[PDB]
Amino acid sequence: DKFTYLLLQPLTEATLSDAVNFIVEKYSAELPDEGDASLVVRSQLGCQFFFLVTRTLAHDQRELAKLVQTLIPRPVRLEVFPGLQRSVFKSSVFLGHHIIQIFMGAKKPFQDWSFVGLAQDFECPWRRLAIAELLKKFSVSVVEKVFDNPVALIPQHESDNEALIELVTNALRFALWIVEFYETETNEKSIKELAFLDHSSKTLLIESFTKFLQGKDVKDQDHLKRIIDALEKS
Amino acid sequence: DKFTYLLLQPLTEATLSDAVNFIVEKYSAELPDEGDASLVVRSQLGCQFFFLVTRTLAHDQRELAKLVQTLIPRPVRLEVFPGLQRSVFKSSVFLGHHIIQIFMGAKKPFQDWSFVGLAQDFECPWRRLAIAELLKKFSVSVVEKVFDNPVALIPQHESDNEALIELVTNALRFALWIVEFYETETNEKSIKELAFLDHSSKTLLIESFTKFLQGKDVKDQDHLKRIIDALEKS
Repeated sequence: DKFTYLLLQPLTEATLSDAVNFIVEKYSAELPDEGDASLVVRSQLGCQFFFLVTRTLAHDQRELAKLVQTLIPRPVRLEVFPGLQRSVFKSSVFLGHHIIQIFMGAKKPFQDWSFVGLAQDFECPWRRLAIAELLKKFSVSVVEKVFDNPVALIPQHESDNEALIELVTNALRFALWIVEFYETETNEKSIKELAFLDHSSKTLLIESFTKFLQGKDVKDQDHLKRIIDALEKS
Repeated sequence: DKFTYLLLQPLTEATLSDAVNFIVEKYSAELPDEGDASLVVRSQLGCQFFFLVTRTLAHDQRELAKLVQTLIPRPVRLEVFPGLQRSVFKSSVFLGHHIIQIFMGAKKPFQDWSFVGLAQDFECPWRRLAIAELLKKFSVSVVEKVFDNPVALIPQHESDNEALIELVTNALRFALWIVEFYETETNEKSIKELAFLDHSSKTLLIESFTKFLQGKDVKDQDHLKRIIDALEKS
């Protein structure tokens, strides 16, 4: 009741904080117990945190997404963002937000990939693996039933909830493709993994990246050009 | 030198133990340090453990795969198998071994899915997520360069190393499909995600599962029949 009420409110820093605090209280109750049942509860609670992250990405409130990590006490943070996932959460949020907003039609401006550290993170294979792990968690958190009661991704968007989830999960799948086919974008096997993409989403990506690359650092322009080329060849 | 020598020896309980002990020593050196650099080292070391797991699966030594978890001290185990991954490692090893061996042509017998606890694990969405996370780790560990020096997946199999890795990663991708499309196997969108599969591997799966289901518990037979149906419709 109380929890469902929080989750249905308009997305604000206050409502996000109260929701996170509630999930943390449930998580904290499990920490002293190390049997399997507790691990299963904590897995589900983890997905509830990532549902809140993905919902803020989809509602174009990227600052609130980043904030979720801050609002979680460190002992819990160590389990919800294991290992290198803690370090690359900022980049994963940035990339997930960027691609979800392109899919939703947003006409920019997005921040520079080199400036925000995403370009550098891409250069490390272990950071690429951790970013992919987080993008996957964002996606599963809005597909699985993470709460025992249904909760629309975007507050007040009920009849169109399935449509929005479809769009957002397709966006996150493309964000995952960017990471997993870094510097192999136009290989035949890579292009085959774009078969899932609607033609209209593909065109929105092409148009967005064609504007984005203008004036950027040369290495970023080359990267974006490979992605555009792959989209046109698919 | 010493490490490369270990990794090139025939796979035995002794050689596996010595290899794990070496990686643990490197990991233990990182534990007191919590800056980003240490997290990156530990991510790579984690993938080295999973390379050893996948190599034992591919060499039909499933008992040695399970053993890797045992040979890792608990403080390290908490980071390498985070959260629920510790609980479902047994099932992930079982399923990964089963599917890799079908792809390699093995003519059985495999253990009963209900008897070994895999069927029960499938029933829980959070356990399904954790199994998928581990199957993905098995796959990336043999594709990425986890050691600074090249090391063939199967000792003495050098010229055919690329071929074996291709086969094993395709097998693990199909194991992942089984988990991620549990009880939605013959849906149109699910069948589209079988496009990656060679026709001959598809036939080997059909023949193997058709023998496997005989005499099994009815729920296991139904599950296997849905998988077979999906393969035939792809």
